[PDB]
Amino acid sequence: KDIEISASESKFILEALRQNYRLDGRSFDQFRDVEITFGKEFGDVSVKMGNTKVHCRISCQIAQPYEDRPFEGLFVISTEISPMAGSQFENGNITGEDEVLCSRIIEKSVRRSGALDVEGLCIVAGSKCWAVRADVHFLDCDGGFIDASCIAVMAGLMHFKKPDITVHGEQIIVHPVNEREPVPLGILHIPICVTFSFFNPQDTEENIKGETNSEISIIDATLKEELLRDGVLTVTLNKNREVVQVSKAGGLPMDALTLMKCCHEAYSIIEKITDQILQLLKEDSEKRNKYAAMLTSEN
Amino acid sequence: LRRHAAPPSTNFEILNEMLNTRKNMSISLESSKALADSLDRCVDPEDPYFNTLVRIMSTRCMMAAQYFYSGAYSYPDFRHYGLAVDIYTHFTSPIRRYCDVVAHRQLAGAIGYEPLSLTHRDKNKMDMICRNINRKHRNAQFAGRASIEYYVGQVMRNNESTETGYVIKVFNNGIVVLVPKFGVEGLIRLDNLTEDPNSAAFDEVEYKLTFVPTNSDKPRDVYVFDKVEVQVRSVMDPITSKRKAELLLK
Repeated sequence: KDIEISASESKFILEALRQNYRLDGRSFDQFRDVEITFGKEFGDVSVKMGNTKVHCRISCQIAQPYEDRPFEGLFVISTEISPMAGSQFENGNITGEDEVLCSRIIEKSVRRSGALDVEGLCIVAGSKCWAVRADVHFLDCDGGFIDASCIAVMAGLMHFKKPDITVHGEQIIVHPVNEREPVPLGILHIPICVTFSFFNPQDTEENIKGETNSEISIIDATLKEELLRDGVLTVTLNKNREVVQVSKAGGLPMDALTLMKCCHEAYSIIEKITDQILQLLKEDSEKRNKYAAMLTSEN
Repeated sequence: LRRHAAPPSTNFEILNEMLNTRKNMSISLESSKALADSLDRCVDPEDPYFNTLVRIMSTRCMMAAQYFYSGAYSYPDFRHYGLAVDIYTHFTSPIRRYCDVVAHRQLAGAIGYEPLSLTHRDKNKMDMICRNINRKHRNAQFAGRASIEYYVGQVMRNNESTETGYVIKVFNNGIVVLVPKFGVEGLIRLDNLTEDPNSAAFDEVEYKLTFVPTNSDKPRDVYVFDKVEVQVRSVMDPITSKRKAELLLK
């Protein structure tokens, strides 16, 4: 199912960019306000960027590690799309170009990067371990799925707490949360994705052989801006001033110095976002403790 | 960071055994404060140094403090028993300790002065740094104590003097006395301890060693923690070439 875009809409949105205008009123370098809401259970997190709505759920269960890695636990990230985010998405389409890319960006940002301490997921070596699962649910699409998911996964992992397990011999003793408190996960670093969208205001000839560069780049594009772009760049960083991953899979040829500028611009955003996540986690912890005190008092 | 493990009960069971038997006292081991209070009241009125002797002896049964990185252990394991603090680190001596240097770089990144180097954010590299400085720390104190041992051994090289000694170990092959004046422990073998080694008896229950002195003929019972007069003397062993301090009690 296709999204029909008129010539008028194509010309208007592009011309607006030539006049430093974007429809939502943002700034070319302006990232959308990210809202993070935690549910009752640990690992339940809802991320909202403008109209974009994503929900992540962290879960874990006792499992056996692979033969190759007897000291490491299991960790998987699911990002199956559904027609709920729009009829443009086919139900279960996990092989489409954009889907596989998004799936690979998140994987290289969280899994491959070792954001989660999988070594601390091991209960007994080569026998029993924890299997952490991150399920991302794309509720409403207005662009920026990759950035929304990376925040949803990370906020969830940092908010999630696994039940205490004591092990004797073969036997496993899964302590319920009420009897003893659950244990948080180990996070080595906090990866954040920032996606750039590129627009060629002129023709291909002036992009390939043109002297002065004039390609437009905006941060965190909406759906309309996303459907009219000529190239995409997703750069992942952390507060430690290091690039976790960069992916410009083809698209509009872009100047190297411009791509470097984007990486430095993204670093200022990931700093604000990371601190934001941490603060919302503290307040959530203070909220749960204050209610625990008001529950014990009256009790 | 730097942690200090709580001492096992097995380490103090032998000390409390000698205390409850001879001096009729005990160390609580229930908590660090309990261990401190019971160690504090462990004092003999006839000899003020008795309390010091117990302290320097209960120090030998403490677990070795070690450096580590916060990702290697959980928060309750950050506990430092000897200081009773939830968390602790070395930071005040960069010049003579490399651990402080690491702490300095981490604090600089903590306040935002300068980004922390990648080498101090790698769990693998941090494990190598900790295991190294832990080994270098042990080698430092041992070399330091050995330096004291040599120079003190050279002071008593050609000198004999009746000093004050304290029995710290009682065995059937002899006794071990400590001289606080020189800070040197000595071993008195049964052959050089008394005459007629077949007449001497060792009671493990009371840690008592009864024997008849070479210059006497009266059965003397030597218990533990006793303040005894000891003649000091140094002699290099012709096999080990180590300056040992041969002690003869009186």
